[PDB]
Amino acid sequence: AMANVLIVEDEQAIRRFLRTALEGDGMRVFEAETLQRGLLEAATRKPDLIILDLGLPDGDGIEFIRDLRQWSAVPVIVLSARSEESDKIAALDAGADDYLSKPFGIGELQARLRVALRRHAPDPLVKFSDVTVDLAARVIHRGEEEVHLTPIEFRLLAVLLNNAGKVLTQRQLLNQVWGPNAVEHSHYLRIYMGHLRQKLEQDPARPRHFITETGIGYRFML
Amino acid sequence: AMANVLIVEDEQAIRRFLRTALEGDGMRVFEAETLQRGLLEAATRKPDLIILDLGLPDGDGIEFIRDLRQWSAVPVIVLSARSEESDKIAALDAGADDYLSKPFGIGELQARLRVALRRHSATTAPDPLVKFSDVTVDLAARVIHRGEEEVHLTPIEFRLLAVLLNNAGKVLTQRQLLNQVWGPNAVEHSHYLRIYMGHLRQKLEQDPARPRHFITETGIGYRFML
DNA sequence: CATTTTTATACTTTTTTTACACCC
DNA sequence: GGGTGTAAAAAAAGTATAAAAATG
Repeated sequence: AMANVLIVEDEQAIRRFLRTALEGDGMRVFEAETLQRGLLEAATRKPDLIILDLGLPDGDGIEFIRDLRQWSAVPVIVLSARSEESDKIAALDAGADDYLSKPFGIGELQARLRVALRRHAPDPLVKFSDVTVDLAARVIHRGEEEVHLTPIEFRLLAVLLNNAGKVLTQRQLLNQVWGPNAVEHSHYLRIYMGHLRQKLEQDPARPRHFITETGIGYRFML
Repeated sequence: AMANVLIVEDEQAIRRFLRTALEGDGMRVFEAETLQRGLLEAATRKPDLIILDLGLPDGDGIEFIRDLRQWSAVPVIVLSARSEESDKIAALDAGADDYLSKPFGIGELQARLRVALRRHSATTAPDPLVKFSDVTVDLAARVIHRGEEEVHLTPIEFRLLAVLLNNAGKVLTQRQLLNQVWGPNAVEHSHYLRIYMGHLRQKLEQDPARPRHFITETGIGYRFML
């Protein structure tokens, strides 16, 4: 039916204008003013498309794109005040699908929106032990009943699974789960790795899928 | 592992530019000088991506896109010297996946190519392995195998093995490698190297007493083979 | 209230130290 | 005998888990 579009934008005027324009084209519109709320709404609302303004202060748009790409393949169209090539390349390599420099023609945006939308196999499941993981749907089934992970736990699991077979350093896991401002706190990582092992391993005391690489970091297997 | 990009372009300057851009980050280039030739090769050569210049004189590029879209869903990125948005909208509605207007940089072009290609051509190619005897080493994944089984190395052992692997055949002095494994403060502690090379030897060699890959250069340092 | 962060303590791995055999 | 290879300790660094305090 109607396409669900999530708009992460801090400027009120642009939010209203875009809401008018996109609702006029027959799309259900959701907005977020911050990146964290935008990620939250991305998880809960499951939009078919995300418009993201890089001019958001509270965090980093690239960080948003990466965090989102840890589990979601939803098309992301970025709008920006800058038109510097380095920013385009960075955003696109982070996982963005398109880039527009402000100001732009609304018709062009509608066009690229249609292009992004019309590009749409079931979700890849990761199976190990008796656990079934669906990253795209953010659901995990141990055995046959759903097991609940907290936001940090799920992000950690997503990072580990996306790098299946490869060991990740504590710096990497911390940077990708908590962020750049908390890379000295390896104990966070120990604790939450503990949570994951507790919830998912058949024997939390002796892991067979969430392996400790002593002195380095951690690694998911199978 | 190569991406087959077909460029539809007649002007030699832009074609040169596109060739340097495409060969820039490891791709293969098919060329077509007319729209008809473009369709023909689009079918016969099965490109992973088509870069199409709308500046082509032989006909309408948008109708090229419409004709192509009747039997192919290959990504097409459209180039243009104009920037009138109606042309953009027409091209995108026609079936194009992206639209670049002058002036386009080589970097942004390459980036957008990567974007258009990572939808289908993304299959996660296995990490490159370093092999000798029945030992397998994945530097990226930080995992070592010996036979079917997995061999665990401690961090220092791994740093050492990595440095040795990077310098296969070359003779390393104890000083310059102590400066690379431990650091610039244990440069005289040449006893650590002995016991730890002993660890690499008994962990990896078939006969740890008679090393085939971890050879010692008495007086100067060590040297790794294979 | 669920969740994250701080706090405290038992535990395991790795590094360094220190020891005794080697060998042309 | 200077330079080199196994083995075992003592020392240092790193890890697991619980549980209370803080966050919003």
